[PDB]
Amino acid sequence: PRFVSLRAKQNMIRRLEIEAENHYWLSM
Amino acid sequence: GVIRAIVRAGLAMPGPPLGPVLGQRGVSINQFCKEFNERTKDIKEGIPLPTKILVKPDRTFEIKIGQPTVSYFLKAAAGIEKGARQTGKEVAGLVTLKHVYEIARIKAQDEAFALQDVPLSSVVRSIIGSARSLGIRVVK
Amino acid sequence: SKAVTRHRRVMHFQRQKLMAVTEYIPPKPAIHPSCLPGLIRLLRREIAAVFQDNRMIAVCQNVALSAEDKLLMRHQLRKHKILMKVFPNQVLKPFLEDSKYQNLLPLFVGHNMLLVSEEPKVKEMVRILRTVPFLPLLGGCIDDTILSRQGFINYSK
Amino acid sequence: VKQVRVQFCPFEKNVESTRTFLQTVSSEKVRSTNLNCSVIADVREPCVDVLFGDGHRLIMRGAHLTALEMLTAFASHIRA
Amino acid sequence: KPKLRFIERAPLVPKVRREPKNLSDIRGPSTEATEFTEGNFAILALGGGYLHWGHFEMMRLTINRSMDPKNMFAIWRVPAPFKPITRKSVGHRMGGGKGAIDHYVTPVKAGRLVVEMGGRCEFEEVQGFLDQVAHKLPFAAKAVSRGTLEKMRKDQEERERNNQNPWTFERIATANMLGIRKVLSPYDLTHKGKYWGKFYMPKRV
Amino acid sequence: SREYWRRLRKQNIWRHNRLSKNK
Amino acid sequence: NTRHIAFSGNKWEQKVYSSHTGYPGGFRQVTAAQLHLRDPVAIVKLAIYGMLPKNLHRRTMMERLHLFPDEYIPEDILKNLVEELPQPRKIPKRLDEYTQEEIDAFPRLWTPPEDYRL
Amino acid sequence: FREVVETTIIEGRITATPKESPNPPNPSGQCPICRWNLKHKYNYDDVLLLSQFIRPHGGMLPRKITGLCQEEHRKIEECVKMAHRAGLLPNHRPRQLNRYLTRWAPGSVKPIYKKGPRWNRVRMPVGSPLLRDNVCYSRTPWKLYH
RNA sequence: CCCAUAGUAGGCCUAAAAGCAGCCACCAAUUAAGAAAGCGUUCAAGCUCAACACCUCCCAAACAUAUA
Ligand SMILES: [Zn+2]
Repeated sequence: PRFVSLRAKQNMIRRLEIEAENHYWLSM
Repeated sequence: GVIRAIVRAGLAMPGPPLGPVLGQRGVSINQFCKEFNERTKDIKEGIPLPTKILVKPDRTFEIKIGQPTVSYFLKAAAGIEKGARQTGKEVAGLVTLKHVYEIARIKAQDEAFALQDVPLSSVVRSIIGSARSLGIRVVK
Repeated sequence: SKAVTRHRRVMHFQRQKLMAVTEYIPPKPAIHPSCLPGLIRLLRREIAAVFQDNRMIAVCQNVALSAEDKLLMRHQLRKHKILMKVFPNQVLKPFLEDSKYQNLLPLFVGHNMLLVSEEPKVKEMVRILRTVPFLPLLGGCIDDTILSRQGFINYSK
Repeated sequence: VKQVRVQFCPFEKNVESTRTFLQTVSSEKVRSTNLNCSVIADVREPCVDVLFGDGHRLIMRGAHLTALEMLTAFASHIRA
Repeated sequence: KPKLRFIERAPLVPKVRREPKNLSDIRGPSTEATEFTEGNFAILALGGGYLHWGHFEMMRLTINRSMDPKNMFAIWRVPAPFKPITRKSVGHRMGGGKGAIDHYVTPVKAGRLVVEMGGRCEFEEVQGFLDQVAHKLPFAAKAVSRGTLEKMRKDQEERERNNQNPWTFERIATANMLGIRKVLSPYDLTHKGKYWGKFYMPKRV
Repeated sequence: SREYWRRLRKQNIWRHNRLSKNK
Repeated sequence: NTRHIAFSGNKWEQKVYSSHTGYPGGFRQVTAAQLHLRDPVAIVKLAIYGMLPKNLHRRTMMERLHLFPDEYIPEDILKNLVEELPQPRKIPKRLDEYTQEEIDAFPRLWTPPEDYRL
Repeated sequence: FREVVETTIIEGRITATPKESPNPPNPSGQCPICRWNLKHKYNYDDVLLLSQFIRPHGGMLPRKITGLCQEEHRKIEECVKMAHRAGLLPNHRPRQLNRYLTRWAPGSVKPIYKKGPRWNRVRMPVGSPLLRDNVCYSRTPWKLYH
């Protein structure tokens, strides 16, 4: 059993934000 | 204490409707059937008559009585000795309005039975209400 | 282990991180919302008809009796054309201000029963109440004039 | 307990404390259990007299009092 | 006939060919028999599992016990046990073919209605023995009305429209955001992360 | 009238009776 | 003043100090309250001893730490002290210790009913 | 407030009624907490706020008299429990280990003889989770379990 | 928190089974208490509910307050 800290969520989230902007610049 | 029964005036001291049901407070059923035979004599005989009886803690009898019942009153007045079974759709006795009004004049009279309504519709509504719950059709 | 198991299968750790990041977030308002701002007319018509009916009225605290004792009181006042009325004061407090009873607004609260009348047997009612060492006479009002219990002695006498 | 002289002025401004006391426990309900006590209620800041047969005299001016303090204090003097 | 009819152990016609335990008949949202049809009350499955014969007798027995047939009728929605679950002989070594057919079973997925109720009855009347029944089931179940069913579906719409979280499972899985289909099922693109195995997450948007 | 609301009360009492079966 | 420590929460009644005399059946678990009645140094002493780096310098470091349970410190140690360190917890004052102007500056929040007993 | 003076005579005397300060900064709030901008800005430390809701023998006052929020009544009720145990209310007696932030009653808690593995460790409750939503001026929130 | 009378010991079956062994109707009185939802009795009598009037030996030490 392993649990998810705040580091892991914030890291995951900033990768998701880079990903969303990659989605934006590939749209035109 | 308070005791209320439906002991018929046809038989004074039967037994199981008076023996063990009275044999807790401590009774003398000879006086009860004696005074109950006074109540048998004072009114029309061969009928169910409810009691009021209040057994005092000083161990004395106070039998108070009023009119006859509503069961053998309506069913005997309709001439029914053993009533209907379903009493929802089955009928045996068809009793008119005016008969119910004629018995309702001698009805709203008692204190222990407490049918003390000042108007007439307040009582005939009640006993027509009992006439719907039994096997008697309210004619007219 | 199969994909369907009997116990809740342990997720991969990035599966579990996805599940934690994509949890439900409820909206939070800036201010909590909780910290922001037929029978009735039967009683109105019935008891309002009782207002115009009676010339004299009285009232008591008729809660202090038994059932057959209230039957005795009901019959002994049935001997008169006086009437006794158990009804909520909840509606009777707007009843009084409707009937222009300003001296009767401080009268009707708690357990009370009306003794509305046109003919005073209230002295003989007191004669019934003197044998029971309780249940006092609360003040009435004959024809927009208030009756204290001393006034019940005077008028009833 | 032998006697309670319960007294209030409803021609004046009412107090529902001693009147509620008059309803719930100065009735026949407790006297159905407690036969020796003798209530009497007059009617004209209120006042409750309590006659202990033994050796006391318990008088309560229950204008500002409440029914629970008057009742539990009353029964505190019943237990004595 | 306002009672639960008898559900047999196995149909009259047998099933001679053995079957693979395709456990995807438990996984995911149910398609068949999710809505009411001349019903008012039901036992909705908040999760998938297998019904045996003994479960069917628990429902027929403990419902027809406490039921007014003049007030309430009831319908099976889940059919008779038709899936042949096999077991090998007890304490025998592996291989040597597939074991003989032991007992039949129905698969019930999540969101399935099991037993419809109907008649002149309020919900609060029928909550009791359908909660007892709903607890004797193998999967997590719940007694659900019509108004309670549309109530919690409208709740799920409220959750899906209210959340201040920019990241849902649907946006991440279908776009393959964090390269995350390496960890997900292909079913997780249609279950949308509310189903794990046979379980169901109602709390998860 | 009087018997209207008395009827409504009796149906409410029946309702509470039919709800209080399992308790 | 290490008799006058203050655990947060129910740590006086929940936190357990377990030791073992090496003999069989010699396992001794004792809560923080009982151990604080035995010796009013051992809670701060065990806390520090757990904080220090787990090596051989640890016990020379423990022989530099001087614990006293009261206001009384020996004179030979009082003549060595240089700096007094500030206490890490701000001791909240009680209702007796608020001055009158501190009480008067705080508003009465709510009107009590004129007739309520207390 | 009113008192019950007795000696046998029993009378009730309304004595020295207080009143709230004339200008709530948030009028048309609901609770006296809500009216004074104190929805998350009090703790067990500050006893000037707690003492106004306490019976003089230490107990709480009911929610109808104080007119509190339900939420803030449970919060003050909890903070008053947590402040009697830290000895911050010494004059609310009817007539020694120092504590603070004690959630449970001290004479009711079994000691943790087997603290679990690292993935199932039995922790010690510190403070109350009714006071989660207070203003934390730190970045880390309140650790409610030690 | 209270608060419980009356047609009635509802008819039929049942030794009697009365709201409570079963079928059927389930009307009605006052302002209002169901021909009855749970105890309870062979049966009763008694108790509550709805509704009326107030409303092998634990196992890092530890720590809730300073700006990410
Ligand atoms: Zn508020």
